[PDB]
Amino acid sequence: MRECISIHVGQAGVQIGNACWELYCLEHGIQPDGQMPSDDSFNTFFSETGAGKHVPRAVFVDLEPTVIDEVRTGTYRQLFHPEQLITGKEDAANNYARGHYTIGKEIIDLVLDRIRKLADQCTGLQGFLVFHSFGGGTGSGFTSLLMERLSVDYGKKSKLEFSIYPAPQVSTAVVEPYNSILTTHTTLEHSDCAFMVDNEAIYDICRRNLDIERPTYTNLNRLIGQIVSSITASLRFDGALNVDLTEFQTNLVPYPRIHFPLATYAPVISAEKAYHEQLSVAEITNACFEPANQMVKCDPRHGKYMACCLLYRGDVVPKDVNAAIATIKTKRTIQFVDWCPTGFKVGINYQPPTVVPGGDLAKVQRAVCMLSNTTAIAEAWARLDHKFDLMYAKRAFVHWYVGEGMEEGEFSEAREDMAALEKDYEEVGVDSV
Amino acid sequence: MRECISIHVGQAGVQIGNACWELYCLEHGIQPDGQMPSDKGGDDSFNTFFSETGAGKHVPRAVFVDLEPTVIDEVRTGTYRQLFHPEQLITGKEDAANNYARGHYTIGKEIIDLVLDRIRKLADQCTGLQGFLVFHSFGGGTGSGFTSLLMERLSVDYGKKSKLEFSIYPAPQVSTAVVEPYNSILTTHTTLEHSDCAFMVDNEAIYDICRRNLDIERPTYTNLNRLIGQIVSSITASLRFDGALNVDLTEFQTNLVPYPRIHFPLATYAPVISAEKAYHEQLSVAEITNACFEPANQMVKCDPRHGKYMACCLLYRGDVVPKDVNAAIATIKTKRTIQFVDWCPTGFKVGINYQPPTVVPGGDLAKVQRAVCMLSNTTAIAEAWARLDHKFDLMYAKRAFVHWYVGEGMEEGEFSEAREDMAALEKDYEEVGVDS
Amino acid sequence: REWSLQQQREWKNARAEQKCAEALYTETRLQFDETAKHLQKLESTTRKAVCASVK
Amino acid sequence: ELAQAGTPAPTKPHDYRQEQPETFWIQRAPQLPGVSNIRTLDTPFRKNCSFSTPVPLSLGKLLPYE
Amino acid sequence: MREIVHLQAGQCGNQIGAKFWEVISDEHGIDPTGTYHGDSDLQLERINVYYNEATGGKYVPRAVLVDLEPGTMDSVRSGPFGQIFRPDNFVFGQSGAGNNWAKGHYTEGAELVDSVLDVVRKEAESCDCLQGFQLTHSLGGGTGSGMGTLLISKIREEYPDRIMNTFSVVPSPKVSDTVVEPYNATLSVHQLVENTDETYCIDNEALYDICFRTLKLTTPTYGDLNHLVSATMSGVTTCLRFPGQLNADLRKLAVNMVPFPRLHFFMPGFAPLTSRGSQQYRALTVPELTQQMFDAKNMMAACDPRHGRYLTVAAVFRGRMSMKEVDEQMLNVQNKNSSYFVEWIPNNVKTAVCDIPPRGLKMSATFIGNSTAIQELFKRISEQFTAMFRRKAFLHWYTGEGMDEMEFTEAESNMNDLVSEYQQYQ
Amino acid sequence: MREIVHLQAGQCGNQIGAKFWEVISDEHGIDPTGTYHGDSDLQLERINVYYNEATGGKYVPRAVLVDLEPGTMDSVRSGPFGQIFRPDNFVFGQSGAGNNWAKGHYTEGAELVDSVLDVVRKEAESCDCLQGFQLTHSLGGGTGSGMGTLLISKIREEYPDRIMNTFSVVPSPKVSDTVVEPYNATLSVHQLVENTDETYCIDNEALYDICFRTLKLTTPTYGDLNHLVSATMSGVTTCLRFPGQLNADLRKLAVNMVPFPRLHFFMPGFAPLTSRGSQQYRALTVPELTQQMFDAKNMMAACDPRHGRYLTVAAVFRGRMSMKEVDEQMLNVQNKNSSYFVEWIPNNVKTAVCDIPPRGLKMSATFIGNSTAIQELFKRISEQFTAMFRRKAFLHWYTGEGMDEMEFTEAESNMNDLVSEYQQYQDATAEE
Amino acid sequence: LPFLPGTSFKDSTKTAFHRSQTLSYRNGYAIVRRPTVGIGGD
Ligand SMILES: Nc1nc2c(ncn2[C@@H]2O[C@H](COP(=O)(O)OP(=O)(O)OP(=O)(O)O)[C@@H](O)[C@H]2O)c(=O)[nH]1
Ligand SMILES: Nc1nc2c(ncn2[C@@H]2O[C@H](COP(=O)(O)OP(=O)(O)OP(=O)(O)O)[C@@H](O)[C@H]2O)c(=O)[nH]1
Ligand SMILES: Nc1nc2c(ncn2[C@@H]2O[C@H](COP(=O)(O)OP(=O)(O)O)[C@@H](O)[C@H]2O)c(=O)[nH]1
Ligand SMILES: Nc1nc2c(ncn2[C@@H]2O[C@H](COP(=O)(O)OP(=O)(O)O)[C@@H](O)[C@H]2O)c(=O)[nH]1
Ligand SMILES: [Mg+2]
Ligand SMILES: [Mg+2]
Repeated sequence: MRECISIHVGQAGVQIGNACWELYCLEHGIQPDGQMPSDDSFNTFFSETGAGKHVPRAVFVDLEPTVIDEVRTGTYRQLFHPEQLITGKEDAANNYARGHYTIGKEIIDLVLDRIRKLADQCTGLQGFLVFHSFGGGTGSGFTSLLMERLSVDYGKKSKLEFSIYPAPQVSTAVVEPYNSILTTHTTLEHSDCAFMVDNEAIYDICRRNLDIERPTYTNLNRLIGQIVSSITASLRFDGALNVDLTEFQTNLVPYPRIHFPLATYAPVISAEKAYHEQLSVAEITNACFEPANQMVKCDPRHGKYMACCLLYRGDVVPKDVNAAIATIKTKRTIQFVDWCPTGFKVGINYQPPTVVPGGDLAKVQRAVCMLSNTTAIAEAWARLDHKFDLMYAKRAFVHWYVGEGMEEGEFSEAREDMAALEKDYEEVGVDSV
Repeated sequence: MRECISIHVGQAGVQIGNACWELYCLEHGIQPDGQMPSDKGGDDSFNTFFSETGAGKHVPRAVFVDLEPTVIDEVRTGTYRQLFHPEQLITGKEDAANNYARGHYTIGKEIIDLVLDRIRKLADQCTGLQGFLVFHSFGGGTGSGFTSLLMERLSVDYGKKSKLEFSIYPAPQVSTAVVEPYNSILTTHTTLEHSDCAFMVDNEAIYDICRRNLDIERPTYTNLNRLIGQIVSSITASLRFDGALNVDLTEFQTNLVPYPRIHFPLATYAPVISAEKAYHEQLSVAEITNACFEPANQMVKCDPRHGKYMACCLLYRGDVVPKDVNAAIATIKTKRTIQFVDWCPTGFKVGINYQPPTVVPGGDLAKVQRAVCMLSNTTAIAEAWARLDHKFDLMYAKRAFVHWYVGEGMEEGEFSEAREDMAALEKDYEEVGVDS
Repeated sequence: REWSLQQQREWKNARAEQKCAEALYTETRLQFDETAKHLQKLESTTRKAVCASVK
Repeated sequence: ELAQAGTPAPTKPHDYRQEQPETFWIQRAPQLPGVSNIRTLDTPFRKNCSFSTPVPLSLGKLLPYE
Repeated sequence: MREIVHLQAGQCGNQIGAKFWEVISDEHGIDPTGTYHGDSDLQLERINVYYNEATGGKYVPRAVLVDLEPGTMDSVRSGPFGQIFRPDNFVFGQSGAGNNWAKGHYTEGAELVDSVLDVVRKEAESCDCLQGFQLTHSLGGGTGSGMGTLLISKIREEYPDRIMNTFSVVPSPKVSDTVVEPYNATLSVHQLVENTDETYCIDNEALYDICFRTLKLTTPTYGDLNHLVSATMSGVTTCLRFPGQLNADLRKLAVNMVPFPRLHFFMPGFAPLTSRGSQQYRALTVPELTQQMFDAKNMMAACDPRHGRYLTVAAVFRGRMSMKEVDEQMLNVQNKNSSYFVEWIPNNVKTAVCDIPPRGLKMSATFIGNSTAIQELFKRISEQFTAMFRRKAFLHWYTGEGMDEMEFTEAESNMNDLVSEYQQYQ
Repeated sequence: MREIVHLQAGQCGNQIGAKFWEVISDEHGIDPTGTYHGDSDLQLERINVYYNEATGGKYVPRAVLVDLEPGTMDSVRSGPFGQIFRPDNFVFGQSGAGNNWAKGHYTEGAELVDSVLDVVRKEAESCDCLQGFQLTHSLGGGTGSGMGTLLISKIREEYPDRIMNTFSVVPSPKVSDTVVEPYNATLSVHQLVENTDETYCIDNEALYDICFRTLKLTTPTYGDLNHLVSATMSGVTTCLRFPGQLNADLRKLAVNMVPFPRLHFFMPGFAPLTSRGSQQYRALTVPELTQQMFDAKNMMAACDPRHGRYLTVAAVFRGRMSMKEVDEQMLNVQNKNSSYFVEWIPNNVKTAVCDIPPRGLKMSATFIGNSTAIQELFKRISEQFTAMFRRKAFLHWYTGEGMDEMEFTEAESNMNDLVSEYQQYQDATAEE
Repeated sequence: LPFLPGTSFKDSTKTAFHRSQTLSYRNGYAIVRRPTVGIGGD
């Protein structure tokens, strides 16, 4: 009955969708042909067919055919429904105005039609999960009016938001700050919870931890898929202490303008280094608090932990969870706000994480995924504001936005809006009077 | 005992008749020779369409009327040469050639007597007549003109018999002629006063359906007429086969037509899917009943979200149960997109038939478990009529093509009178649609 | 499952037959083009021979 | 990688254009309200009007339960 | 059942007429002897349209050959297909017209209409239901333009409610194969505007253009030009003798082409014509036909449609094809080009589809276009008629045969009014 | 679904594109006859970008060859890969231009544009969703510079919202293969700056220096030079027709390299060019590709970036490789030479990765740089133009064929305005 | 070879183009003779 709808937008969204759905198929024991070789744990993600087949509850959206056609002629060509893969003809090409105004309006109708069909099939819908990237043109622009239309069409449905943030140092474009600033109204007003990750941090994690000297986007998207599976495994699988999509929003979002957590995973270690290591519950929950294992290039010792949500999988005991929390709470290194004396939410699940063939992680007995809401995000936003205002001083690249439909006042109002959003975090995290 | 007479007028009528009668013969198990191999009585389901000779042959109750021989001779030479009666294929010598005047006043009066004689013979053979089904097209000369005085004579001859009308309307943007608005205005009297229930379809919407549903990149008239035959079969299957709650012709006319001036439903069929997409979809009742309400699946180029639903008739065939029917109708009634009028609180009529639809070999559709056909009476047809009144006024502003119509026998008053009739019929729909 | 499999197998067979017919048409076209080129060459040679005889 | 099992084998012969799909109705055909006399081996859901036709205008036909 | 009687006038009518009957005798599988040698049984379904049945399975054409001198009739009879014509259908005098309209209309051609209408009345009443007539002539001569307009006004008084087609070869702007060409061309157009239902303007300059830049022929003799004309005469009536998905006869195209009775001058075209080198560089699709069909280099008349507005347009396709792709292309050309089409007629283009393509070819199309830019043809003749007439050149060859001089001023004012009917619709 | 229509202007354009079509025909597996003889199902996935379908499995290029002297047309048609082009795509005039921009633009090149725009429209509405137009020409001739700019100014008015790429062989600083080449170059650039979306400057000095010092060849004929230019031309448009992890089209490169509409002049480079002697003495790595791309020697223009500031940089990589090392190496080269980049733009470099390398090769890369070192070329051409124009050299040829004297002065004014804009954007500071 | 607008060929090595007279007048009657000979005497 409980089920989620995945919406993947852009090339990054489609690649993360591939790496997530391979993990889901292997987790529920479904062949690439779609048939189970043979219990309704698949019903959160897969839907039954009149031919005995399981079809995913996902919508892949893109403005170019080059990346969707690899899915269409790949290994999973039989699994996906042929009408769940929506493609345009010309991409937005690192432009917010192209993706929002001129090119998105031809496929917004088809995307909303397929979303309506899936939500009509949903007997009870937990929510939508949106996988997208800020830097790209489609993910920057089309996703904005996608969520804008979804907010009008659906009142109080959950809309979780897995987004790719630009890295502080490396980048794949030049107009990345322009495309990342203008989405901070959609991800502010028309989003319920928004986890942000950036690729340089995951590069550091895969280099230092998994002993891979040359990671690729597959080696990053597999970790992202592991995080999403550990989030949704409480819905999918029975456990000692279940947690729900509404539940961690309730226990982690204290104000409607503060919905930007940090997602960390542990343990991320190789098969050779897992052979000598005794991974206890304390030994896997201590690595989530370390700044070297964060998945955003930010340091939470500059900030204040506002809320925490822990999700444990496997041979895990609530006694040892409580002991590990007690050992965590006595560190002066980790600081909690005064207005939250009990800051933790705990979820416990029985089924251990599943290992993939050809992957980089090891077969483990227990694991943990942490969603921590802190005040160490204003530095990540100001480090991009330096770049955005430095670019916007000389009106560089701005005719490429003005001539395609949008006025120039949108730049100033988006900068002022997200500046007010930056300012609000300081009075949220300041000590009480 | 229950019987219907098929009257196919024009080239479009003859081709739709071919595609319909292939389906009927294959559904009832009748060979192209005309004999059933399965005689191992006890079966009466063919008596609606086939009359049985004591030699073992089954002859259809259809009349193929045409003013040219080039398409009737294809029927007389092809596979079904031995099935049809020799005298049920009425053909002329010179066609009307896109002229309402030629089809109505000069050429049609030569063969109208033969057509009425064969119609009299068929209706005398019929022991109880449900009605006539007239298959024709608005654009063409014969379908525009000969059908008008054929129905004028049929209204005089037969008083209260139902005359259902499957008409091909001109498409709003594409077309195959240029005097087509001139012919399509002048039949708005004979489809208003001398018809009991008129289903209008146009080719552009069926092209769109066969493009985005069946994945045929290059559809043809055979692919369109197969879908039209599926619609007529789903209408008549309640008469032909055993069902849980049967619906008769007079019954859904009563439950669809609220005023005598308003008898223009819209017909939709679901599911129209290909065999490659029948592998990835379950065709449940609640999902086949939502495809009928989608404006993209309509068979007229009109959007019913602009108008108000006045009545609906749904016909389910196959593995369908009343519990799922009621649950699906309850789901439909709660949407704010679909709007009903205030004076029709119970806006649905429901019929259920046991036997699932059949498939033709080499066809386009898939072998499905269940299906649904919807006849919805709404208000969003006035836009489709105004989109062609614009073209008629644009042409008639400076009297183009008028001498062709005047010289064959009418006067010039019929253009203005037919335009006034269409204007009144358009005003009536908005007067009905305005709420209280 | 069985019905959908049989239907798409028959559709595949029909498409293969159509492809074979189109291949036969293209081969006959190529043969006609070769014959036309040979005939043009022959006509040009005969014209040059006639002019040489006149001179 | 690894081995994937093929499509499941059919237990009974299947051929479209001839075979009637199962319904609740065709499983319980002699026990339903609204089903007429069953004399056709192809489908039990074809109309038999032997009883309803009047004594005049009736050919030689077999009445139900006789 | 729907018969077509062919009338051939002049030496231009006889050389085009002899090549026409060579074309459709190969479509129907008729040998030079006259019998039937074919592979399909559909070729004899509608063969009574053009041929008369004789004894022993022999088919003879329903064509009458009219000329005032047997100089060209001898060359036709000595050709390959010169044995099929009935020997009683040859009508001939013994004195030529001399490229004079007065001799061919009043003096020498007035005796010869006694014998033609005995032959026309013999062939027309032998039919079951006559569709209409057909003429092939030239407006720059003495027999085609002189007597060929005397036959039109005599068979239209006898048969008023029929279809009269003309395949008239108008004079060319720079060719000028006759010194007295505009006198015969102006006095004949004045007779065509009142007595003809459809008229197809063919120019020998445009047939030179196609054989140079499209067909790439080094030596384009008149055998190839009379093939291009005869591939259009058989494409118009191909729905009369072959089945199709959507078919249109001679009358159905005239209803949908002519909005006002004076405007019946068309411009023909044929579509799949390709050079021998570029045979392998081209793909056969319906957009390939529709692109070449509307090409301004492909018209058979020396009038450019870019200088005018398309009033009505027709296309008669041949071959098995999809009705969506036919109806999509005719919409696509109308939406982009909103300046070359009139605004008070929506959907100018009419479409017809036949099923039997010509032998050895996969698809075909014939183009008939009524355009405003045909006034270019009547305005360059009216400037040459008035140039000669004010100095009264060459009148003694015309006025000396009894013709009044006010007939010349009436032929100006009927043709100077005709170019003013066309201007107001541009 | 994104077609590129190819335009060839002049003898130089005909030679360069006649090598270019051979190179990408070998890349997509096309025989000299025209059919497909390859060993992959990936080569026909995106072949409609450059080839139109024909009958019997043939593909014909979407290119047109425009010239006024049919000798180069005969040379192209008699070549090895000359039987692939459709015979109607050769548009040849009857009288030459004779190295005269006035003859190219007004007298003889004003009658050919009717036929050329007819053929361009026939090949333009034949596409489904046309991406844009490409031109190859030289600014030192009479047909490529004289009438190619007229063709640009006509087709851009016909199709406003499309993309226009140009590969221009701008004049050499030391060769001077024509006396009036600064006249032609100035009067062509004055049109290009307004009517071109992307311009790529190609220099025979740079090509000779690369083919002598890098490849170590004794006889550098124009075949090798056209091979180098065509390798750059193929490497620019690789992500359209081959799938990759991070795609990039011509529109995206224009977006990320053109900050202002008058600044659209680029310098190109190619990466792995090594000699027969040094082929075995080198390992193929991303540092060895980035070093050779960003070496100032390997530029395909005779301008040195040590005198200027890189406004924007684009890199297109080919081959199975690691995103980590790609981003690491280009961040490192951005960080090291910190004085050769502007300060008012962060992350000056755009990166793209395509999966499929060229034939016989494992990894490769292409560099496209927008810098201020291109104003050196404009300053040199302007100083030679004003060197002749005070003494009124060669001016009767241009004046007697329909040109006023104010055309040259306004060309000088526009060129000087462009170089002053480039200078101010070089000398601009962060504080304002 | 198919019968087409461009596929026609003619014999070049023909030298006699004499036109014979099959249509003439005898007494007062227009007579038509059987063409026993072609163009040039062949
Ligand atoms: N984490 C992660 N990020 C990716 C991946 N693939 C692409 N990206 C991000 O995507 C951004 C560029 O946009 P793309 O996804 O390539 O393309 P797009 O989002 O559809 O935008 P357009 O190219 O304009 O259509 C880069 O900044 C990358 O960070 C991936 O596999 N994993
Ligand atoms: N849906 C459908 N429409 C058809 C078909 N055949 C013809 N039509 C329609 O018929 C119209 C043209 O008139 P026709 O029916 O062909 O000819 P007609 O009614 O006999 O009139 P005349 O030709 O003058 O005798 C076109 O607009 C077509 O839309 C068909 O097979 N299917
Ligand atoms: N298309 C075509 N035109 C021809 C042919 N023969 C002659 N003409 C044209 O007809 C015009 C003169 O015709 P003419 O001989 O005076 O006709 P006549 O007086 O009726 O015999 C000239 O301009 C020729 O170009 C032919 O076989 N085909
Ligand atoms: N890179 C390159 N340059 C060439 C080639 N052929 C000619 N050029 C240059 O083009 C210039 C002459 O161009 P030209 O032939 O007059 O151009 P056109 O007048 O438009 O035909 C000379 O400076 C040559 O250096 C070639 O194949 N490659
Ligand atoms: Mg994209
Ligand atoms: Mg008809």
